[PDB]
Amino acid sequence: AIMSFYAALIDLLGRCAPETHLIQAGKGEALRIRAILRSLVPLDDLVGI
Amino acid sequence: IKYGESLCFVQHVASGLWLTYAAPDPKALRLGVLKKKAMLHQEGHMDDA
Amino acid sequence: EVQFLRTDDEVVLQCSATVLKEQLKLCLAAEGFGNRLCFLEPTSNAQNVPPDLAICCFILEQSLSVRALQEMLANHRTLLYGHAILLRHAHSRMYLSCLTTSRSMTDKLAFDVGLQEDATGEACWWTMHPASKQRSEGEKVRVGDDLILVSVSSERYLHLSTASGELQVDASFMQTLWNMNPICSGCEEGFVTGGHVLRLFHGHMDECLTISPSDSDDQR
Amino acid sequence: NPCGGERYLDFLRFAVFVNGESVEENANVVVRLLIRKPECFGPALRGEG
Amino acid sequence: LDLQKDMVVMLLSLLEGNVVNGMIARQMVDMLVESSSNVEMILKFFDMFLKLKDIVGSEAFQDYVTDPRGLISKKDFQKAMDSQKQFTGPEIQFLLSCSEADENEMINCEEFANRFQEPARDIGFNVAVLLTNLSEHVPHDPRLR
Amino acid sequence: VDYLLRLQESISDFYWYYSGKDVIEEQGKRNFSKAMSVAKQVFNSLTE
Repeated sequence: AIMSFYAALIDLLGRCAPETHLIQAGKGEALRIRAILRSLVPLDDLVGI
Repeated sequence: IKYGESLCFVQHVASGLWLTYAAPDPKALRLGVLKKKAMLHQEGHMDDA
Repeated sequence: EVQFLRTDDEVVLQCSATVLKEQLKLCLAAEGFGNRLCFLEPTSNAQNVPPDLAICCFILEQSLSVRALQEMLANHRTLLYGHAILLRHAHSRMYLSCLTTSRSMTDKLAFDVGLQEDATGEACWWTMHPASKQRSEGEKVRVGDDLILVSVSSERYLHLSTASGELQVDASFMQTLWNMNPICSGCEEGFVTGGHVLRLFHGHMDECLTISPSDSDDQR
Repeated sequence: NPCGGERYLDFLRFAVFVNGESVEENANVVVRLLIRKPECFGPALRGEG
Repeated sequence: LDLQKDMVVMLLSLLEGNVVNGMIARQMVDMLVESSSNVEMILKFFDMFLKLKDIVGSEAFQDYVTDPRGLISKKDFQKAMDSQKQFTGPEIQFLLSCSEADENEMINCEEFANRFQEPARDIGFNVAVLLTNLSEHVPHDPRLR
Repeated sequence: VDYLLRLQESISDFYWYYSGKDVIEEQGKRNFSKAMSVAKQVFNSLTE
């Protein structure tokens, strides 16, 4: 149950991540949201899992 | 003093303290209580009226 | 008459922390040169130990609406709730901003709050929101009001962190109530006001009050 | 309650991600709400503990 | 413009039964001082489009109009305004931008001048009445001056 | 007065949205017209 909850949360956040075309356009909101998501989930945690 | 219009601060005459609300402690927010214990404080807050 | 904060006014961002059943008031402070990070200077024992109030003073340089700020970034006014404010450190002339780094070990989602040299970007902009429901967006911020400051760049509250033994300030997702206590609004030309640095000349006799030079026997 | 949190997260996932492309309007709102209520992230991603 | 007229009418109604140095008058003066720049822009708009009808009627303009149809050239309208030395450079630029010049830079000035003359006149009169009321009921105020 | 203040704030936000754009499109015009009719009615009510 715990593993499934955290997997679902990470899936939801990754799906909330902005689109590549928006990021290339450099939209401020998209960059801010991506920064927030990066802050929540470190890369090392994803690699470890 | 008027009903509804006037805003009044309650003060203990003998001690001079002000009727105010205590700081909501944790686990009470968690239970979900909407009741804040009232107390007499030297300074209180700004919205004690 | 209730007084309204206005741009170009000096202010101190103050917060309250209860320690040992004793309320203690702290002011946001930073040095700028040598150390960009912000700390908290107590101002409750002033009647025994004067506080280092020089580095606690911020000027409200600008106050735009969120949309006006968006347009400006894409390219004496009263402070209204929901507007985004820009603060210059009075001494260093740097801007209070939300830093990307985070020295906190207890909190992992919190960032450091410090000073930055330039006013460019959205890190140096903070939105004021009412602490309680008596105030509402579009209202003028009245002196003595409790307000919460949200970083435009990270949607984090200017937060007082008591997690460790010492009291620290950071940008986190937990909110803290701040007071923008005014220091000065506008001085009549040529008149002395508190908090100025100046020289005390003996009458008009080109003699000033001073202490002995550096490395003196009298220990200055 | 991981097992209920998982269902709520699944609903939000379906609400924010459509046809293989993120819906920015819902994604930004969901991210903002989730950060404004950090307890949603679960005990692991809590602030201090 | 109609909504603006209704706002000004509401303000004038607020100034009913006014007294000298009245509280409502003083607060309205404070409001205008706070919104000074926007009021200045509004007044400039109104005075520009009021002077326009006059210049269009002015024979000097009608003379500068050589085209038989009546439509002067965008470069030629620039000349008519240049002659009266009334509108300032940027003002003439704004009038040209609002000119609605045809594909051949042709400006039916009769229509140009008459476009806003009615709503502009109405709101301008109401604003003048408001300012006169405030000036006569708050006699000593440099900010209003 | 409170409703009027809310409407004014909304209209200012919508203007700021359209400030940069050179021209206003048809749906924007319709929304301005709706908001402005409502504001006109509210001003008339206050005058009355």
